[PDB]
Amino acid sequence: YSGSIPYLDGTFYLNHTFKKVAITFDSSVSWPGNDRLLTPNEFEIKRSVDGEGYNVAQCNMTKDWFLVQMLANYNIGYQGFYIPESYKDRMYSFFRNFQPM
Amino acid sequence: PTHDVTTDRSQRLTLRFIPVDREDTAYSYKARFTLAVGDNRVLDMASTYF
Amino acid sequence: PSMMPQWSYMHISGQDASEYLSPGLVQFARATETYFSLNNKFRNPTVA
Amino acid sequence: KTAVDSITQKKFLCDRTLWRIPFSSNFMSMGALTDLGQNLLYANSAHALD
Amino acid sequence: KTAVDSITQKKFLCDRTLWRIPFSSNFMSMGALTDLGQNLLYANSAHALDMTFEVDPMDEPTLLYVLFEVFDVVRVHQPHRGVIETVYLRTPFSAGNA
Amino acid sequence: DLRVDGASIKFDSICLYATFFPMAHNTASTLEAMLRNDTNDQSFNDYLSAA
Repeated sequence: YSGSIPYLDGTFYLNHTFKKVAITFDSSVSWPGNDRLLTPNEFEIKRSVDGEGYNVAQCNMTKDWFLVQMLANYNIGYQGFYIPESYKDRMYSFFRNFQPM
Repeated sequence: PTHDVTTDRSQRLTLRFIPVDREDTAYSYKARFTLAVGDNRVLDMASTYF
Repeated sequence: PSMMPQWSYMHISGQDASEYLSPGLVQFARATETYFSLNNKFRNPTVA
Repeated sequence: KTAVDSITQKKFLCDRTLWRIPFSSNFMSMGALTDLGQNLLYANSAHALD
Repeated sequence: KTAVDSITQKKFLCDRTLWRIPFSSNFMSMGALTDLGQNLLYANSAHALDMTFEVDPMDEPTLLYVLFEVFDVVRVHQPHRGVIETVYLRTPFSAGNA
Repeated sequence: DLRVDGASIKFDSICLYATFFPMAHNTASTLEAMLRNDTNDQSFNDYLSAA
């Protein structure tokens, strides 16, 4: 093969294919843990029908994942969302590349 | 800072509140809420939207 | 509206928040600036 | 005037970015070591991850 | 080589903004509160105002839209638990005046 | 004029959202005690500001 090699160049194009991920320590824990999140046992990134209460930004993204990503990228979210400044958001950010459809 | 910021006892990050009264008229509807902030918390209003 | 006059009450003129706060609160606001902003909650009147 | 009966479809696209997750207590980036790390796990313990 | 006698017309376009006039002594932005607003003669008596506008004519009814810039502030107080009080002050043209 | 043509808009459900910084209890209680003193009140302006 000869096309662009994501594992080296940085071009990632398959992100939207994840349903959820669960973490567990020592066979009986849960690192998010402690009734922190709406769905405390694991993170939910997209949903089918009934999760029509928990979606944000006119798409199929659960609120909590939006919150987590906003925080961990730009420490914004405990004071209401808005557009982070140009300097603090470089090319490989999370908010340069968001697209709802 | 290792300590004295985050708690350790189970407390939720996001809260969702149901209306307790909805009334309807052909050109406007009125919705009421009983917001509740317990002790040992501070809520900044910038993060409340309908 | 009787103990202190109108303008100087709502911080239309007078002294900035760096002065009229119980210095414990100033200490605190300077302690957690990076992860919990507060400075946008107090006027700081200017006058030419 | 005589459009068909419709249903709706929604999705998103965020190529060219990394799905990350921080190892902190409140998901913020307060420094490059992280509370839950300096806990050092009282620099003495052990675990396996699933 | 075959031009015609011509006249020239000039105009401009400045949509999407407000025309301003500052209430300063020399039209500058020297402070959030202007100096003339503190001038004694304007703060120890009363006076009546009269404005006159001449504008371009148009053939369908319109409105003249005027914003008097003033000070508007609110102070909030929470003495005990579950009690909140406020004082709104807007001046001049304070609540209770035309 | 959209009244004539036949546009319509119906509301079904409505819920309210809020978020809390899980601040450690001691620091939060210190803030609560400090912020009720009648000389640490809140000021607030309103950009446009005018009548």
